[PDB]
Amino acid sequence: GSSGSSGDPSWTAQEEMALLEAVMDCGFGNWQDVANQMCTKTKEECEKHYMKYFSGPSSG
Repeated sequence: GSSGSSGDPSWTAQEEMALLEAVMDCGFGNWQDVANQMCTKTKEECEKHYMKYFSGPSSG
């Protein structure tokens, strides 16, 4: 029950949405394909970050 209200001094609002879209457009594990719209960062960061907030206990 959350849209995605949480900024970051590193990532941006666009990156967040882009991360999901790619994750749903391509699929999980395809850090490579996802890097397409996430190019803004390293496929490695797109993963850790994802599991950070999305796959996290509390907003963060």
